[PDB]
Amino acid sequence: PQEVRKANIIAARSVADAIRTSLGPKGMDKMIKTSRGEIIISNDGHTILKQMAILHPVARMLVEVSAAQDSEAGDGTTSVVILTGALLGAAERLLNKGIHPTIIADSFQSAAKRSVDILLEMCHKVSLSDREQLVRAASTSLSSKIVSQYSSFLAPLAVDSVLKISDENSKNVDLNDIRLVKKVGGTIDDTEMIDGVVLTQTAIKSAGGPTRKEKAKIGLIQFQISPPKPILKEERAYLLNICKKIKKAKCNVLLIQKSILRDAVNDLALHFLSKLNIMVVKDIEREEIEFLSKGLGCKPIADIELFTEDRLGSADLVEEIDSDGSKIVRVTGIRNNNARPTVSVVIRGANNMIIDETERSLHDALCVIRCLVKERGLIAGGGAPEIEISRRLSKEARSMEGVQAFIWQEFASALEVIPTTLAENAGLNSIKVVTELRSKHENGELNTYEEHILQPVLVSTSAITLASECVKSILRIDDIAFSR
Amino acid sequence: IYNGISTSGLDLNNGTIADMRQLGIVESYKLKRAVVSSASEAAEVLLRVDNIIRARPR
Amino acid sequence: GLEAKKSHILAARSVASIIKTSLGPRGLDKILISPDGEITITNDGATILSQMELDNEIAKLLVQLSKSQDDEIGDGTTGVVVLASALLDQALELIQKGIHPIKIANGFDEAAKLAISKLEETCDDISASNDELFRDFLLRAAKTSLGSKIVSKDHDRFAEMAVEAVINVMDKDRKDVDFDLIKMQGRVGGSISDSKLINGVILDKDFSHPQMPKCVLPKEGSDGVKLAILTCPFEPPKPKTKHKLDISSVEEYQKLQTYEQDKFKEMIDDVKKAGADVVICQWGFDDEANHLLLQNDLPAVRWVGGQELEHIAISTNGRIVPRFQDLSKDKLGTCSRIYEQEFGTTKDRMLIIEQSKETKTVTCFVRGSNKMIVDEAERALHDSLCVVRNLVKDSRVVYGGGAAEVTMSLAVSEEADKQRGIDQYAFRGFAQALDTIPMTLAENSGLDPIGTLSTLKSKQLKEKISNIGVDCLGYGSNDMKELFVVDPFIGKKQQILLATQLCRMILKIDNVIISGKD
Amino acid sequence: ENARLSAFVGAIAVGDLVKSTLGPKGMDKLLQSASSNTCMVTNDGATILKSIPLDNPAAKVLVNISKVQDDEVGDGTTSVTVLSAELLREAEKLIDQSKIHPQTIIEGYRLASAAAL
Amino acid sequence: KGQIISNINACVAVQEALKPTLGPLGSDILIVTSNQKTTISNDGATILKLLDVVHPAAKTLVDISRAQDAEVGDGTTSVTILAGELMKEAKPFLEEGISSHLIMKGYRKAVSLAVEKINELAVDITSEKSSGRELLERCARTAMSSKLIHNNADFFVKMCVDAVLSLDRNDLDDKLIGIKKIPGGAMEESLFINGVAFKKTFSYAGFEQQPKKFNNPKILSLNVELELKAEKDNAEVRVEHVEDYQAIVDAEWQLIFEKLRQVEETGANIVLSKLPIGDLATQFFADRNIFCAGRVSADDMNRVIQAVGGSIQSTTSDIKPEHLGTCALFEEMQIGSERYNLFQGCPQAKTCTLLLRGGAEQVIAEVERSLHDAIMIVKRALQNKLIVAGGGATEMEVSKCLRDYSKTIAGKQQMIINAFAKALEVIPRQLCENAGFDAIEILNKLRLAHSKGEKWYGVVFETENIGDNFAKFVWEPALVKINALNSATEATNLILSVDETITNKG
Repeated sequence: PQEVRKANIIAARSVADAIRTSLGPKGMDKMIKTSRGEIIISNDGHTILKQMAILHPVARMLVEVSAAQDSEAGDGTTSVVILTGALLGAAERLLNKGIHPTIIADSFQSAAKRSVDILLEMCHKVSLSDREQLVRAASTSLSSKIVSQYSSFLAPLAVDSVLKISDENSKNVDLNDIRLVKKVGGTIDDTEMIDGVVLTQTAIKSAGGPTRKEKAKIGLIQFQISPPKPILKEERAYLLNICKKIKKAKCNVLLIQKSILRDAVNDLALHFLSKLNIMVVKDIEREEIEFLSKGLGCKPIADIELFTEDRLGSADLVEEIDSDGSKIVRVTGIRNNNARPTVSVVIRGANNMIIDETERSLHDALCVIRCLVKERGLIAGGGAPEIEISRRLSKEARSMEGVQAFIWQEFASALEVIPTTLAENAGLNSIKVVTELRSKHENGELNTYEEHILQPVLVSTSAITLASECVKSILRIDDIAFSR
Repeated sequence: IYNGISTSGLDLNNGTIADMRQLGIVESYKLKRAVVSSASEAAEVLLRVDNIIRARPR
Repeated sequence: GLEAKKSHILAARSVASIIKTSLGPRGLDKILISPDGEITITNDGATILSQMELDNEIAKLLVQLSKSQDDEIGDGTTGVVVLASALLDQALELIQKGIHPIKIANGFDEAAKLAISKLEETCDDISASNDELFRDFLLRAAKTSLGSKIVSKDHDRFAEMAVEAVINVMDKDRKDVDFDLIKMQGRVGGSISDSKLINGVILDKDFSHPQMPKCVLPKEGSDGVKLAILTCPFEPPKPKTKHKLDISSVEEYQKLQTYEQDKFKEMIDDVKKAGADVVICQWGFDDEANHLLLQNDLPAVRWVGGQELEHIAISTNGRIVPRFQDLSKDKLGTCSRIYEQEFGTTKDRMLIIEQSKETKTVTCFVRGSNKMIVDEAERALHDSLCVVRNLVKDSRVVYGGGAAEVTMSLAVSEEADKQRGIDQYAFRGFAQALDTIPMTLAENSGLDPIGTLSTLKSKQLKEKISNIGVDCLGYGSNDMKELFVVDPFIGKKQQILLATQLCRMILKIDNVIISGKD
Repeated sequence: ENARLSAFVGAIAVGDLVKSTLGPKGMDKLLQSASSNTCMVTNDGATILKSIPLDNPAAKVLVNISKVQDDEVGDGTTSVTVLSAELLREAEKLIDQSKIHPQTIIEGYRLASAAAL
Repeated sequence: KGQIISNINACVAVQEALKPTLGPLGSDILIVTSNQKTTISNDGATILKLLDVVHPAAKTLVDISRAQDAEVGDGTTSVTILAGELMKEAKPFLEEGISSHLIMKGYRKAVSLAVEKINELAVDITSEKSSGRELLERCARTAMSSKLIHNNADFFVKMCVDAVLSLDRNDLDDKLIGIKKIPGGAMEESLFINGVAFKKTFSYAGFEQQPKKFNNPKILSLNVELELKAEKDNAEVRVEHVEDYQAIVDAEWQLIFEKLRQVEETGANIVLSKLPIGDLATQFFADRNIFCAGRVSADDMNRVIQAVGGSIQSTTSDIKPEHLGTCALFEEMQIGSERYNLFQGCPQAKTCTLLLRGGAEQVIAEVERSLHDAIMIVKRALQNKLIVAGGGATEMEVSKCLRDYSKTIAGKQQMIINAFAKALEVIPRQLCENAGFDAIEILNKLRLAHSKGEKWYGVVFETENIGDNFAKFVWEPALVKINALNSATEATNLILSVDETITNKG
């Protein structure tokens, strides 16, 4: 069976060593030229592995690990691939000694659980009630982005949004409730929380539309205003009963799902809704159908008979903010006690490249803050947590017995690959920098604190946990057969 | 088990011979008879085969 | 600078991997075929490495080093080569990390010197424990190497032969044993129970004409037995030019007769004044040449090699007389007696020359019913004589057989954290390289190398500091200290020094240059 | 001559897929298609055997055996093929150095199964 | 231009072999001769002599190394590395259109200005801040540093200084000091011998006599064989008489007794020859206190003539009485399970012998060659009083001055001299790489203090750092640095001046 496993380990090691050169901002970028002629350039490991079109079945598992790495911790997509390949490289000599992979697989899961308690003892205990470390966490994380002076203004915006939805025992919080709507125009200095909800499009620009209404109900409606499609008074008669049934439930906000099949609202219906001051917002994306059904607590309504008053939400004031090239509609005071208020922030800027990278930069800032919700505390990066674990495993490896005693020795050696790569990508000598870190380890422990470089504990914790089960599942498949 | 000690078994955790009554690892008796009866009927047809006639594809 | 460092590691590993399975008493043998058509089977790595003829420049260092190891120790044949391959495997991983090769070579020297001082505290004393416990180590020294052979039944007889042989040839001042002072001789036929310990040279001789007695007379209470060796070509009157001697007829019978024999009558008087009992020469003798010396009870010896004359003069304190005129009785050697003792059913009818006094040389006498048994017993006795020299030169010893390598591993690995810098990783790789020997002995014993190594490390830390090795041959239990199994410390110390010296010479050569064959 | 090899040695390769998947600590197998994006990883023995097309005409006999076992109880389907594979593996020595009628070997199993139960 | 490029790679291939052998800590190269004899040495002379390269330009680098070893004897490795480095610097200049003739012309002006700077850096100092005995002792510890003998180097310097002072300071040679390896024993127990000693390969009998204590033994050379034994020829003599069979074995002992009697009348107590001495004579010499040793090498017999003033005579007839000689005291040591013969107290001896002891034969071989590098420093100290600071000191300043002088020079010679100055950086490079130090970091750090105006800043060979070699006691003679630039330039000018290589088979 080793011919199947050794061929997969060597194939996966070459992929991990290739992504290893991309670690850090100074790392070596990888280029992928698609068959259609598109060429992408970036250091993101999740983007490289997705567009590489890997034909190796076991090597495709790194895409699922990198996807869960950004969804849970939010950082370390490149580091988790390096740690996965580090265990595979050390496993080559394990098979030569006659070691069965069960002991190899079971030792990785047992070492991952013990490595968490080691990091927690060396980590500093912090609380979410103190806003001093919360603002500095998101401010220093934006030093890798074009924004510099505006990074301090968006720092308290991300802190106050998470602390309200974090509570205490909620633990993991769904990130789908956070939607950043980007639009050309405006600037970064103009920000509005708008905890009620934020849509992705503008309102009706035609004549007669009020565009503003107070004390209205918001609900999801999949219907569409169109003439009969299997004379002027005949089409107006068919549209009269449509607007009359909506008036029965006093629904002043009509959200129509965007579809290329038919139109949205007929021009004849605009004059009918203008008398009742019923605001209509069209071009609702399919992704926003599930988003609006959560924070607003409404239900999608397919037909006109399914439309009821009990499925309609509540909106205190609905108005269209006047701005250059923006025209964003805001809703405040949804008055939903059961569902938590959603967080949607509008991103504005003159250049299209601004609102793009800004949206991606805020996603990584919310994940790092969310790491403190599940497990409080942080550990400074730069190879500190990787070396600290190997220091404790030196004396602990002698306390074991049997085949597992040798695994603890190789497990600490594979952890040194991460700080070694960080020293190589910076131009410094690999071994020389690592020896200087272990020399001062007798006095200093976590000391990078003066450089304002901080990392959450969940990234270092999830990187070991995901890489432990990854390599564990690799050795489980001893054969590959064609099944169709 | 050859001489006495008929309740002994193999322990997967400790990798040695231990008492199965103390560890509490048991398997259903109905499962034992179902596998033996299925293997006896399956091997009865296969051992009698002196030639193979390929079935017609449906 | 590129493929040289990678090729030297794989080339030296494939050659060293041959004898890794033969290490220890359980190590399997090999079938070696000489170019003359003789098949030899032995467990000694010195024979296997010496028979290797190869053009690989890396493996040539193993043959040149093994020649000096047999005289100094003799047990560092297989052990050092396996240990040297461990230092090269750990150095290969450092090359890919950017470690300089000389730093790897200098790192092993500083790590070896620190490990020697650690065993100096944990070593035990022999003579301080008791006097007779030292002799018990000499009796069981050859039992370990011969335990895998049929000789292990009679081993009690061969144990007392090495005790008295080393004391005579070695003085407590320098405590050194010379290889030229030990005569190793054996023949085919007989058994191993007839082997006797002789204090002097054998010098097998048939006593020429059978009328000569088998014993040497004391010659009226004379002191000892005096011998005379002559390397001169004692021979007819061959001139430098003419020669051409022929008998014309019977008329020349009495003319040339009395003209010849009257010569030797002058030189025979000088021999009787010195009292030399026997005459020894390098070449043969005539038939009538020994008849006149028979009436005077003066036997003669012929057909003696040049190397055999070394052990005759040293043991019997004799010399080779340049001239009979000025020869005196002062420097003539005196021994106990010279007699003929038949050995088994062999018709050669060998003899025994005793001394009864302490000499500067000894002669090993080994017999066997097979040609292979004789050769295997001669080489095993050579290593047994060197262990006795190491026990006298160094009283402090340690327990080997896997216990010494584990102790040296935990000592270097513990001090690795206290020493910072580049040498921090040089000590870790050196400690992991020392673990190869106990794992090799565990693999050669048919046991889990990792599962056994973890056991030896746990017993020396949580319980107490002691020496517990891996058993290649089935024994009662662990803790060889109870079985009184000891190994020389200076013998093991010489192995780790030659291992680091061999590892440096391999890394210090980055280029391979060789011409062609025409 | 090749019918005995396909019914014995050829049937072992079918049981080798479910051999290492027995037990909670057992190994896993991979089912790969032409597009390779539809694949999955599971330890189920009944799914692997039915998904993989079998060109061996003698391998279809063990397919109906697993279907009968699944009706009784949904557990132990993997152990049926594994136990049947060991009886066919030892059948090679029952021919060369034995030369024993196969029905007499089957009748010996009925006497052994009576004492086993 | 195709053959010129081919000659560039031929010089780099030869240079690459000598790069690891540069420096005392440098690596050693293994070369297998057609004789199937293993030879390992770091000296570039012997390395290039065993290659026998058919390439004409590669042979030029070998021939120029013999001239460096003849007139000087030191720097044979660095002269080839410096000469071959100009081939790599001139490689890109050929593709750009610059002819090699103007490149060779710029070297003559650069070396002419470099030799003038060498005499300015050479300061003659003898008795200033130095004594007579401590002058040569501090020079021996330079080559012994960073070695396995550093702990025992205290006792080794005393034996090294006494070897040079035992000979006339006007004529000194490294081949006059003999060294014999003694297997086994402690390294700190080695002693110095004033006379000559050999290996004593004689394994035969006749031991326990000829004690190590002599008064005034007489030394006499030997040519023919004193023993009566005839190894090669023979004859056939047979008689038909019964009683004559006894007398026909009894004869030949009288033949050489005539010539052997004249040896006793001479009274020579020492018998040495280039041929093995028979075992027949090993007894009576003990009665007369005469010593004899056989199987002596021919090279060790030449030192006996220069010691007591002996002479080699064919026969024992015409030997003259004044050819004999005697020493003050004799000593024989059995250490190492082998007897060793050595003479002591010879006032007329023109040679000496230094014995070395160690744990293994391969360990002593590294100690013997590490001493040869220290002997050349001690020998050239008294011979030449003009010394220059080495270890990177002089090598870096020669490249610095050429950078400033090239600014005033116009034309192609500016970049050519700058290329020659850049080619001087290969010498300190290989010294750092062979010693383990990083050549990239030292190259940047050494140029820092090098611009402060002090020209004596060297490179520390023990601990990685920048500083002055004056405290490291690293001294080099001025004749080596001057002849190295001339030999490397002359050898380079011959290779670049040949565009076409023609080889005819015969």
